[PDB]
Amino acid sequence: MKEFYLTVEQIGDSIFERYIDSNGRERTREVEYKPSLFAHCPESQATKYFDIYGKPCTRKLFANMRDASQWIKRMEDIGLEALGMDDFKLAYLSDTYNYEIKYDHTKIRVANFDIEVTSPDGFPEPSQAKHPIDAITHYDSIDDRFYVFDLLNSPYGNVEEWSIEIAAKLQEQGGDEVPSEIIDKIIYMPFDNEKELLMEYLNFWQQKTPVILTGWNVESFAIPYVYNRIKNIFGESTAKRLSPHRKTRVKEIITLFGISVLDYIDLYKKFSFTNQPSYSLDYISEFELNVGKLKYDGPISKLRESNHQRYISYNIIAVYRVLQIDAKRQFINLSLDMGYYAKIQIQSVFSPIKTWDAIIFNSLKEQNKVIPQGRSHPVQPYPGAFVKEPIPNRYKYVMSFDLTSLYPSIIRQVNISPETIAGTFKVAPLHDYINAVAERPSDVYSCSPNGMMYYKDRDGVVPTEITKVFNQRKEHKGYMLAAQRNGEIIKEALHNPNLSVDEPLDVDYRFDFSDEIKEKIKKLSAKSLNEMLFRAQRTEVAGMTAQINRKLLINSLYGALGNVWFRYYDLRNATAITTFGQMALQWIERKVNEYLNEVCGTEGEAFVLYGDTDSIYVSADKIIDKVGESKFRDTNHWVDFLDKFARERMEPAIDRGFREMCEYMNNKQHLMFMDREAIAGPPLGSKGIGGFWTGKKRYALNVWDMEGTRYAEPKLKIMGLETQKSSTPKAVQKALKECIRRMLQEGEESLQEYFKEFEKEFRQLNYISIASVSSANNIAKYDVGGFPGPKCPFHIRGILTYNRAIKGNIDAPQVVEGEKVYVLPLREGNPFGDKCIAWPSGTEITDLIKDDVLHWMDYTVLLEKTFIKPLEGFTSAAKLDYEKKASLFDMFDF
DNA sequence: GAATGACAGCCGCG
DNA sequence: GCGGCTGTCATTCA
Repeated sequence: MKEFYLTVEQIGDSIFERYIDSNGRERTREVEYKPSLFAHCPESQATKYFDIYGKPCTRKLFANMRDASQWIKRMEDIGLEALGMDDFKLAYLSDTYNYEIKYDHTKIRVANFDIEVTSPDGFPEPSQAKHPIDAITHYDSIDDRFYVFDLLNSPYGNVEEWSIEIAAKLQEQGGDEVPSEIIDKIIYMPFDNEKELLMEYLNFWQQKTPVILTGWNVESFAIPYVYNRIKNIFGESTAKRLSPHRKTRVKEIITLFGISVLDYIDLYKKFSFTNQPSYSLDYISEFELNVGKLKYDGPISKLRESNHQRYISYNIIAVYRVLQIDAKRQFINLSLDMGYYAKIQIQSVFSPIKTWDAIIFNSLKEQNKVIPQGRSHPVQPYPGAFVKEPIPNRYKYVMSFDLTSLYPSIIRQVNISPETIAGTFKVAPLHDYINAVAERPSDVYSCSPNGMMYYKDRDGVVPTEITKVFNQRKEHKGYMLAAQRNGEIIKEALHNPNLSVDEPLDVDYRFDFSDEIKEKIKKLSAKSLNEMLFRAQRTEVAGMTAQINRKLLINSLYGALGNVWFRYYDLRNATAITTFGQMALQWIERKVNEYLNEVCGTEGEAFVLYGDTDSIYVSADKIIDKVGESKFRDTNHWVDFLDKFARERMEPAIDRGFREMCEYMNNKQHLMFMDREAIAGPPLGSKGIGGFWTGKKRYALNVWDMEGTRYAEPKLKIMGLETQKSSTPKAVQKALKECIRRMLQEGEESLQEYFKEFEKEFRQLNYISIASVSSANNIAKYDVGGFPGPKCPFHIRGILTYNRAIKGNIDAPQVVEGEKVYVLPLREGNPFGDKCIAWPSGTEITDLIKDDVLHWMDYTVLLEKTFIKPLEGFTSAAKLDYEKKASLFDMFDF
């Protein structure tokens, strides 16, 4: 196999690398890497090297990396650009591995681990690591085993060994229900004391040092803990054995040289794009697997004594959940994939600046071009996306259209790049350009409304670099589109397979099956066809990953581009992009309004009701009324109608218009393409209103079709309203949705009935479902002797009413800083001395105050403030009454 | 970023 | 008091 790297570090004048060699065994080597950098030279000096601007550069090969850095400092001290890749690990990686790297994930040691630390006095700070580590479950992907380290004796308890038979049993039998698919993979190791345990762990770690270290929150707790604990008990010298190169750096995040840490909690917050209200392994675990972490009774701090059997099983299942999630989401793989693509240390996968730099670097390197020295830049804010102010109201029929990959496309269309800047032009006001009344900026260069002018005669580095990715995206998606076709020509080729013992043919499922190997296949045994589709899958699976990676770079490029720490950052350019986009969305709004006014005979009617960055929402009321609502059989009939109107009437007008704008700004290439996204309206023959907007980023639509796919039942698309906020009490968060559903699909009368009913039934709801949820920060900065200080928030003042109601109690759950807290208003004259009273979330109020809380809680204020207030918000905008007998005059200002 | 809403707290008011 | 506002927090949505 072709060698590939595992980790790379720069220690002094040496590069330390862990890699898989020719035979496939893990190795480490120290290399006195000699980097090259470049300085500008005169035209005379012949040379193959040039900077992105064409100017000639001379290669300077150094004796070692320190001289390289030293030189970069003198160049700065003089005032002359020091060109070249300053991050030598990157250069070293680009040098040692210049060829697409094909990696064997079965040879990379990927470790997931979690520890347990019985602490009776509050969360155990990793920096103190003041308590014993009573358990460690460390799963190793290479051995595919769960190595468990159980501490038997601790200042907090001596316990029996953990039982595996018991762990295997069911809940009802007293077992811990550890899945049978890992039950034989566990390796238990109990110890007499923490020292014997840590030293054995430290040893195990040396015999199986991780390459990829993951787990839930390992970078913020597990690692810093184990590190500090070992450091405090044995020497710091010993705690360093945790690094294969014996080196560590304390940022409290311990960085271990020679290891890549992809905290799974961060890999989730990155590549899942599913903003969740909580990031606890339990919450996220239920979400992805419909099963959470093991359940136990009492407080964790007392679980090791009370039930050490469940304690150890809990630690094993915790590590196992993460593995399951990743078995689904595949993020570690995605990370490996992307890291080797750009030739960077896997952890850099988290950095777009770092990722793109390395990609553009290796590309320009292949052309003997040298990259610019990254200059320092003031962080200066510039304009961003355009968002229209919607007229608050109900909207019966709406169709939205989305510009595809807007920002990367604008980069390509205008050809925006640092080295393709060609000048500027007098900038007229942005509206003038939106209406084509401003003077054509230039008929020589490709322009942008902010005043920049780019060359059209050359391919900018950024544009070229982003286009390859777009192409590769298309390419791979192409491959795995065939892995599909070829999927059926093998899936049904097994429903009626002859009985001829043979072997699976040799075809490239990336490319559609030919006839020579299309029917020659639908006549093989059964032992082959079932393998025929094993290759069809693996292939397809491969496609998805590359295609997903490509999509992630494309969408992150602008991120890097707008960042002042990016090598190609340029305020002028960052602004060319966003302003251009700003013009695009409004110009096309102008066209859509014009086209629809003509094909409707109306005059100056505002069809586009809303736009946000790359989206426009068009009202279709008129288009529907042209055909007369009555002439439609069912709901599905008009949904079909609008779909066609869009595809054969609107989209062509759109392209035609965008096509005009391209010529107007003299752009290198027309890449502004729109897609019809949603189609919403109320159920035909119903009193439903279909949709409404209360303001920017705040709306709800009853959608029937999204990008072509027709739903069985309409799906509510709600953006920004309280139903989407986690601070809203469960019961309310679901009644508000029911209110919106009744409004869009059923109408005012339906809504009013639910409302009345909900009020009538509010007090019968469980006090936790109707409690607000909030996170407490600066909980101390606002209290003075247990009381609310100056500018003290509502949830925080609340916490202090809880504190001054349980002060002097250790069996009562404490409100820590950061974590979420339920909040509730109390009637005046309550024993707690204040308006609100919070307490930790996910828990029930301590029974020592509970009965009085359930008593004094101000249902009225609660209802009004969390339910009625926000609904009134929705109903006002939708011109609806959630209560019969309401006055029309209320909607007027004085 | 471009934006929104819950709340605190300081006006200006016979 | 309370509309008008300004600043602090808490949470979403491109």
